[PDB]
Amino acid sequence: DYDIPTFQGADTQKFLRFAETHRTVLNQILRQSTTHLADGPFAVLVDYIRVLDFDVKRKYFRQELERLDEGLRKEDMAVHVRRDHVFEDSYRELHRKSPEEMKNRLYIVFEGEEGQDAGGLLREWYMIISREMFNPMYALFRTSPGDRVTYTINPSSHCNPNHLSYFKFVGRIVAKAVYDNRLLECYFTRSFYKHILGKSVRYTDMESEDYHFYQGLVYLLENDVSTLGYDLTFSTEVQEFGVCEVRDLKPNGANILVTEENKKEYVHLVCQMRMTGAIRKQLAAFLEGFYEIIPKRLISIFTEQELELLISGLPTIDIDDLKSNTEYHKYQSNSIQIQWFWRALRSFDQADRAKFLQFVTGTSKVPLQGFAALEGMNGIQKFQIHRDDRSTDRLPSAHTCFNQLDLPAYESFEKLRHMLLLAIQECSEGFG
Amino acid sequence: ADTQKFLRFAETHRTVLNQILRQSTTHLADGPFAVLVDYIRVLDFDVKRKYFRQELERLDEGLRKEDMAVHVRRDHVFEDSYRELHRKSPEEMKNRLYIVFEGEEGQDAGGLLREWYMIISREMFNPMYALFRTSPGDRVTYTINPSSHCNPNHLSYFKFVGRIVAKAVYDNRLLECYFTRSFYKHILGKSVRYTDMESEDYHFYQGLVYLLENDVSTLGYTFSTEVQEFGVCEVRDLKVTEENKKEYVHLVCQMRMTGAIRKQLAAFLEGFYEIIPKRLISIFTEQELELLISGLPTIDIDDLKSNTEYHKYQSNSIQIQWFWRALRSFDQADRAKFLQFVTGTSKVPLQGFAALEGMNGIQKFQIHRDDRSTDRLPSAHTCFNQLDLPAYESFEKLRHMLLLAIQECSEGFGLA
Repeated sequence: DYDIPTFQGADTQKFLRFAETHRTVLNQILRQSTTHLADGPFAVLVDYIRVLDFDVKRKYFRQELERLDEGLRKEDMAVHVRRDHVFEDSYRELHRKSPEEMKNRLYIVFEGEEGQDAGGLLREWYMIISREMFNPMYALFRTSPGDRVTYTINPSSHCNPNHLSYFKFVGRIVAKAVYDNRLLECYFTRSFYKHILGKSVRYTDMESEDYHFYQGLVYLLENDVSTLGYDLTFSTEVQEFGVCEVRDLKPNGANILVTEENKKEYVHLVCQMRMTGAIRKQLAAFLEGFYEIIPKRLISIFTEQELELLISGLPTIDIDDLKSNTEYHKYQSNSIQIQWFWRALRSFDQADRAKFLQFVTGTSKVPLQGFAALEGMNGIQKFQIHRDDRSTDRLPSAHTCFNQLDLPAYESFEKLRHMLLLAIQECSEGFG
Repeated sequence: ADTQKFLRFAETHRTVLNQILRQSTTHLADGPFAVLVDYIRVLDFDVKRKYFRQELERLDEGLRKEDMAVHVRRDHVFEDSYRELHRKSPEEMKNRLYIVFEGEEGQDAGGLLREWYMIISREMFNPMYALFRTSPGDRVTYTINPSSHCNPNHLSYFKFVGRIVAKAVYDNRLLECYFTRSFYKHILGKSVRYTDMESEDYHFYQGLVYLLENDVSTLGYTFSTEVQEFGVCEVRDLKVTEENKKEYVHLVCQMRMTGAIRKQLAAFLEGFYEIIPKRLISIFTEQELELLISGLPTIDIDDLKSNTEYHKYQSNSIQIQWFWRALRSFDQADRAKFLQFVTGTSKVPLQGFAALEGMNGIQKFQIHRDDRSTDRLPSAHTCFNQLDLPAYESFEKLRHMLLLAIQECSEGFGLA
């Protein structure tokens, strides 16, 4: 099933056997049933699957998912909706269904409309739902201030009296689309995909959600705590459901003072709280609906960048269009680092190109009107590359709210490609 | 070339998988990689060694092991140990030995047991017992002495020594027993290749290389060879065309190697396999079995580099810089496999690499340039401690090729 990449005389037959054993081993591990495995031993197997290419992991994902369908008697299931009320009608029709029922084959029927191809109607239906779930009138999701086209949970969702039930429904629909192997135009924030994967956010995630709070954190990290006229404690204010409250980051955080040894830890904890604190119940509802269909441990083989690609698909990126609409600061278009950069980017496969777009823009969503219409925090903001004048042993940094790449003056092409390629991959949970 | 991309993938796959299996606190069958037990032959040495010792403990778990005394004389350890242990049962041999030297001070039993194993391993090879003899080519490696029949009770002794080697493995205690590569193949039930003769009968090997490379009409000369078993000479039938040569060379080499010692081996293997199941030991290669019994050596590469000779190559040749870079990048097991590949053993000479011994006396490690096409592996000739190294185009290619050459077993590039 799974495929691997690709001497004279007696050595050729020796190599082909060597080559076949390696493939046999890989395939046997990936074909092996994992349903006897607990979460601990399964996570160990994930440390191996995680290193494989995206398409291999997607293929393993779909294999294991179908294995979870054993013991099910799948039926065709009708979803009756009105073209004017698709979202609320679909909620009524599906939100009380069981998880097992949701694995049935949906066929949509619009009230009193001419019978069309069921397959296309399902595609049409998904398209409408993915759009309406982000409609402000339901107050479930809101755009991030930084990246504009990405969404996360609206903390003021309690205006809608049924929101918790609706968040569970929306989580169910996202999982159902993945299950049905149908793409959605739902583009969430990087941090939101982390929530699904059960990963903590970094302070860098704050930049596109709450810009000024992010800056305060960077200042705290880069300077001594004594340079502040105020003291800090392991506690922060959170406004859940319109009710403000001071929650402790760690067990006695209100009496614990923020020292230099505590800074990195403080920043880590406070960001987690601010990001998920005002939305913890809406999020828990969403994840309940999601994990009902797609187990958490199973989706955890993907990285936050890849999960988006799983849900929304792999895009085709017109690099010429991007290059035509790139601005340069300190660098010029003909600077050696820039020529290397474009050569490196073109040398990336489809997945890594997408991961790069995610890395600098905050999403894999390509603007319909081309990269001349790339949106940022302050309006239309073209992709821009700045020279990083610090030492050349750091990775390229990004600031997605400006669609900005900070590129050090690397000494060689081999170094630039290697460093850039590392930067676009998943980051660690390290506090620094 | 697409082949090098595959080798690059394969090493990544090797490194990742094995590293996970090393951190594992589970048995391999109980864990998530349980499917691999059927492909245990392909994993790294230490991983197979962990599996080996775990499986060994699991199969005897139903046994109630007690402490067992062995009474010997410090001056007569070998023959006394034969008396105390050679008629004992396999289950008795799986008990915990504690040694008592006749009329000597009671010491730490763990330390005293390590001293008893080191002394018996040195005495197995004493010519006075006429059980083993050194190979002419590699000098420091041993195999069965065909003239073992001088003592008529020898088959009983071959079984005893086989038992002691296995017992040492069972007890997880290392021995200073260094056999020939061919001998380890015998333990694993593997056939020898014509290349193996080079260190056993140099002149015969030359005849075989000539026969293989040239036409049969260039000789002037049947599936039979002379064997001197038990001092009694005989021409034994193996089963001579150009089409049959492949077959002829294979059979005759088997015969010259195993013909005069076939019963002595069967006795040794009987003794060995009583303690250690054959299927379990067969997960190792001929190279690896030695490392299991004798341990992984630590190699001072600086000492080796200081005593390396170069022919056609110079010390500053780019392939030589790559070579040392490749060797340094190898883990302990692969470094050992390299030492085995070019010298014929993993035993580091006590007097340093400046005293490396060869067929015709003292011979330092030497690297020659192989001027033939660069699509072949590095070749070795262990009786000269010689590495034949092609002028490889890149470091990545040289390293990949060297790694394949030192891991090669008689079943190909790693066991099939």
